[PDB]
Amino acid sequence: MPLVYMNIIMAFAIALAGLLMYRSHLMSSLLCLEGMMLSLFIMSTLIILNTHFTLANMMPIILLVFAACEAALGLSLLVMVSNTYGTDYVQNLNLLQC
Amino acid sequence: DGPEKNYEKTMAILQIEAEKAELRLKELEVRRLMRARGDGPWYQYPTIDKALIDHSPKTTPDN
Amino acid sequence: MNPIIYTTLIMTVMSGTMLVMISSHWLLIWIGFEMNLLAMIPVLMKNFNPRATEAATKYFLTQATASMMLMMAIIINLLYSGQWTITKMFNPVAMTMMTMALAMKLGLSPFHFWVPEVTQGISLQAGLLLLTWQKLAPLSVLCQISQSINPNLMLTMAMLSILIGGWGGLNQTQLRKIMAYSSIAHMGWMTAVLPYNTTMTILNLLIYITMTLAMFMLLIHSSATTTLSLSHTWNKMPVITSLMMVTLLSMGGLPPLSGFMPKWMIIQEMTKNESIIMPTLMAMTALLNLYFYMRLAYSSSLTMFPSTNNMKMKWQFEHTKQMKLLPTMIVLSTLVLPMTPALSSLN
Amino acid sequence: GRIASFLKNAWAKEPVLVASFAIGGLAIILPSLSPYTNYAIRINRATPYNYPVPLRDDGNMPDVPSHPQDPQGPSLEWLKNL
Amino acid sequence: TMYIAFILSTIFVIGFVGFSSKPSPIYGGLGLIVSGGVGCGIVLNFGGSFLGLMVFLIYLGGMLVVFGYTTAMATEMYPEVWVSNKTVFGAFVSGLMMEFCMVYYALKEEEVEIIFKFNGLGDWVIYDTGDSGFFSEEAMGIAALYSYGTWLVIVTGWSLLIGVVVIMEITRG
Amino acid sequence: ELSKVTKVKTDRPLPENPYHSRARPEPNPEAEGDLKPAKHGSRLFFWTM
Repeated sequence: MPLVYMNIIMAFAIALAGLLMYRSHLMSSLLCLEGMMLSLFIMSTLIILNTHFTLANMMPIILLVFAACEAALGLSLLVMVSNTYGTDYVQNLNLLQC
Repeated sequence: DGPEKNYEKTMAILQIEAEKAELRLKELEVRRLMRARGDGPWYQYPTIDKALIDHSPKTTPDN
Repeated sequence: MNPIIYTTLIMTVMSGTMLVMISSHWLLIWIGFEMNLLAMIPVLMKNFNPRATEAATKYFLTQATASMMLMMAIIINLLYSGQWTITKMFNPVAMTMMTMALAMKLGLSPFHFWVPEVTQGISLQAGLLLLTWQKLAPLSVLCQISQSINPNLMLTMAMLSILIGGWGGLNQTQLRKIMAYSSIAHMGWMTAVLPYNTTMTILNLLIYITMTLAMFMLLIHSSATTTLSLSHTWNKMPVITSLMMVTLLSMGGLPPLSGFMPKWMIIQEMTKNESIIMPTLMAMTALLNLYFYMRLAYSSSLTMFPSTNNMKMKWQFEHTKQMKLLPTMIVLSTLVLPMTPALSSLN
Repeated sequence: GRIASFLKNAWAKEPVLVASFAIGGLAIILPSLSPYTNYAIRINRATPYNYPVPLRDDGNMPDVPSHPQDPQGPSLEWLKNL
Repeated sequence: TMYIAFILSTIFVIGFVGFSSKPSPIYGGLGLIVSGGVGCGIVLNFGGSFLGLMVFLIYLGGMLVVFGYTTAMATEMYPEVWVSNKTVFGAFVSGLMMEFCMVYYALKEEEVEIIFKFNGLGDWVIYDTGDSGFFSEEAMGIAALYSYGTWLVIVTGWSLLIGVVVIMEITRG
Repeated sequence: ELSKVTKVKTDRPLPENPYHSRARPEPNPEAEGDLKPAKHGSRLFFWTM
């Protein structure tokens, strides 16, 4: 595979690792989610353009649409946590155990 | 009843059960062979339908 | 929440699952998963509580990670095959990533951690949907790609799921957490036979769905979320706790109850493929699930606990809400063992 | 009666929405009730984006135009007069 | 200039490391901005003008609403940068080192197999020699969404409407 | 008029295998005659029917 594919896959891996490794804020986790979505968009777009899969050129746009839908979901959950706790700190999500 | 009634019933039951056992072994072997080869009506995992291919003049001559 | 809006959200969850179970394109399967998550989050948060918000956030995070991994696997499979159809995946790395994503969606251990928390956070009405309907789409996807599934990874996940579900269920006094761990164990049981025979997975899924529907509807009919609160139900309504004991015995996998059907058929299919250690270990580990079910049966019906004085007023009133499917779900989950040869209809 | 009161009240309090629904409503109904939508379709088909690949002549194609500009074949004379 | 795409992809990875180390979300915002712009550049270089401009435009608008929230929810009295916490700086340095190591291994060693098999030649090689004619093939394929992809349009529209409904239901208390 | 599809009268033979395709694999055997009931019903353990 070309090195650009390697770089994009590595970017997706880094974003996934970042999302899996929270520090304090829930906003940064949503940032890592959006980064993974962007990396997947770039990967799919390069694949479709390279193979001239004309009818599949609409796939990245749909991916982007559902990506920002998930982003809006995350933002709404973020505001509710902040309203219920004052901060978006991931440590406040502690009532539910095990 | 007579002692022969149970005798004949036992013979019929033994015949049926032996046929069942032989059929079960046969079914196991048949299923194993069909899964290993995929040349029978079972384990026919689907493939791409060739009716989707567009056999029409494209843009580039080399298709 | 407006009832019209709630019905639209429920229909959107169902339409997402039907899109996953109906499409032939990977992009549409991922779209159905996304719609399921989008319409499931507010359904999780129908009753606004901080615990409900926490459950919704955790579920959203887990399902988002799983969907990202699934889409990455789809993209890699397209890259190495140029195919979008749901078929024999042509890349081992993509297959592994997709398996991890689908296990995370199902809650198979070690991706089990969110299930006890999200189940406890949400109400019984939402918990029933989460533990029954939300298992259809990933299981269907796994059944469609069972040929390409690496048997070792799936079997390890199934065995770990059973072990962890049993162990987690023993230390739980909250009914919802017990149900979540039992669900984890049963999901492990279902996914054990995926590489061998998917019709047994479908049978186990149907039996588990019936049993969990019966249990959750009985809990709703008793309005009980803890062992102590459920214990009082013997005084007001002994029929409910007796049926709950019967359903718990069925969930334990004790013959002649219906819960013996899936384990029996799974052991049969796994022994047909010369696997004798794994089904034996699974059967032995089911005893932990049977243990906590029996403990609940003691606290609920087999033994009577102290009630409170105020139950005298509750004795006079009769339940208004009527779940029409509860008797059928109880019967199908307890007395269907004489009907196993009906397995062929699932083929 | 009630419709006239509603429309007069609508255009007196929120005239912006009245225009938008009227304009939006026309954009859905008018295209169906038009004789030029078919012409719009024909124009798009008429435009030769890709090469018109010829077909082998077997001798039994009466209407297929084996020619530079002889009469057989489709004609764009309708578009010229449009 | 024969490796423009590779340079842009390296900057993509750099930005991903930048917002993956989790600085203040404000700084993660510009990290994602840089990553999106460079990805748009890559897609433009591969012929995806509309697609690259589309990711650029959408993420540019999306990160703005994130910035609005960073100042409303994730606002720390002392917002942290990549050189403010040893954890954040460690993550940033580790990501940069990983990227540099993999780039060096891929370049100096032509054939590299970390998980997949990557070839060290330039990305220009894989390009096709065909002629699209009077077409923007990406644009035509994308515009086929309204003619071929009616089902996709229906499902996406329904999902967006249900998304609006879900947002309103979630943010109501 | 320059965009119309025309007939070309050539003499070169029409290619028999333009794709240079291999021999298509033999299809699986296709079904059989009428159905009859299972020998002894469902042969599942102790079930006689």
